[PDB]
Amino acid sequence: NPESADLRALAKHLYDSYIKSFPLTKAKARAILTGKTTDKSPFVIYDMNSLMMGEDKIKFKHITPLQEQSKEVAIRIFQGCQFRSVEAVQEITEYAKSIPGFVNLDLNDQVTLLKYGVHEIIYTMLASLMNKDGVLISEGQGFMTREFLKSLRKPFGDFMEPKFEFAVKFNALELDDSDLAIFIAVIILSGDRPGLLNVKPIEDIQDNLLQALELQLKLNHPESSQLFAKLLQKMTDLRQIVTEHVQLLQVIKKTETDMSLHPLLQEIYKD
Ligand SMILES: CCCCCN1C(=O)C(=O)c2cc(SCCc3ccc(C(=O)O)cc3)ccc21
Ligand SMILES: [Cl-]
Repeated sequence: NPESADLRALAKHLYDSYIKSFPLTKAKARAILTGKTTDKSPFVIYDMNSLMMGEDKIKFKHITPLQEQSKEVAIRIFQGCQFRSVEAVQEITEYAKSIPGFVNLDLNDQVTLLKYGVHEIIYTMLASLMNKDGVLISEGQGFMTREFLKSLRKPFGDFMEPKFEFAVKFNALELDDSDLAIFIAVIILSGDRPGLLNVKPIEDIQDNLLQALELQLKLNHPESSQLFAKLLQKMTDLRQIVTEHVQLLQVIKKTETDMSLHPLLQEIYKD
């Protein structure tokens, strides 16, 4: 069909830019997590002992020097959790520029779409690095168990749990990276974001993106019926984790007044 080819060439385009923008794809994460072993076998951190024992191999050097070794383990892990967020935002930003028409919208809308969109995308991509037992870290060289993160000092202990809760339900849909590329594009171009000056051009692109996603899911998963509707229904789960993420940030801000934030997050954190 002549009109379907525009959507599939659009899917091929977003898939191509997805691979170019994100080094940690779901396919590589799944290769490490299944028992294909030898070279890509990760080191596992399950308790405070293995953590110090793995700092030789875990590359825990990416912790901010101003607020690094002096702080307790619970704050440091939170610091590394936020350091993987600046990297995702940078990559989502580079990814957003490749979505056709995005760079042609108003600048203020572009900043608005990224300010509210990156967090919903982060937890979507974080699910690719997760199973029921833990999450990949250090570019797949490490694996931090869900049990150990859950055991951290409060409220940092119950901060990774809602992401693990979302990952197990989201990973049940069995989407690959070709589907996630289009879905991530749909999340960016939401016309219902607060402060959008011109909403109509944003909705026009998301129509085209949703058309591409529905056709992509029908061809890549022909046996899974209503995968389109069930995938769109899981953003209600994505806005909830976001809303409790903003709730523990203001708690940490007044509990840990001596803790810095990366300027990219401090600007995103304004709601
Ligand atoms: C994939 C898209 C962006 C994800 C951003 N991101 C979160 O938002 C989040 O909550 C979270 C939680 C962890 S787990 C504990 C933190 C941690 C991080 C890195 C290392 C390391 O040494 O590599 C060690 C520990 C990791 C990444 C996270
Ligand atoms: Cl990252």
